[PDB]
Amino acid sequence: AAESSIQVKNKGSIKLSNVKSVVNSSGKLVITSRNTELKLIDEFGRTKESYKVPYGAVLAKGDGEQVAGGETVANWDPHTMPVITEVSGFVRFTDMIDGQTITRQSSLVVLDSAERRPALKIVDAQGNDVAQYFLPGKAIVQLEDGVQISSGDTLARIPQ
Amino acid sequence: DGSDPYEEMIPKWRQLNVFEGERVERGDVISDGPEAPHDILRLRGVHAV
Repeated sequence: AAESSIQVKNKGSIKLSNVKSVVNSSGKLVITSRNTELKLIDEFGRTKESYKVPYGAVLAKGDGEQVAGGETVANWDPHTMPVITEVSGFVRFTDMIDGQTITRQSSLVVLDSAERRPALKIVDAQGNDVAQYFLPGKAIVQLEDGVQISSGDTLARIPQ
Repeated sequence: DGSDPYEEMIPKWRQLNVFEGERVERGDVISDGPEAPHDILRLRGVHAV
């Protein structure tokens, strides 16, 4: 199934555990921990649903909220795992080569390991130093330098 | 891990799940895929297998 939405059969309050709270561009939170699970409590301690949550997921309703059921409680990309930004502001791109590590689709690829992955931290405002950014194979960043991106935001990574 | 680094080699044909450190504990899934009962007993314990 291509749908990444999670449905809830019965009105049980979500009990999220073993998760990492990271502030995103909105009121929702993004989990950076690979191992996550969901538990539902409605009137007793017995659980009803478990499911699973991958890294970089965005929850629709906050933890401990009595969801009425039948509505999505967490949303994530079924094809890509986003990487959040620990520092909010402009992104510093190091060793950007045009014609070899740039692929027009602005949305441009970062670098290719076979063709050659510089690591740099996100700038505070314009170019201040404040975090290691890893660029695997076929990794593409659609935001340019000076974009002033906020924390918890990620573009398409384009997994190989 | 404080002392005695663990030496492991990945044939690069399989992706790495945890890019950063994140304080990976023993028994964590470094690479996705089915796991053998042999590895479960050695690390996760006799009860887990």
